[PDB]
Amino acid sequence: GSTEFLPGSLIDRAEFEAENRRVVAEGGEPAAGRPVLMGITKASLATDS
Repeated sequence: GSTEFLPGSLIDRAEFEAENRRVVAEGGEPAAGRPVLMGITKASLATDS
């Protein structure tokens, strides 16, 4: 919608819920998301550093 996200990506739950609460509080749009399961190499190669 209007949450500044690319549909198909993998984002953290904390950031996702923070963005969903921030956006609806001012403009209003809920993004969609289903839980996912990853490996131990894709979780290690997708860190924030």
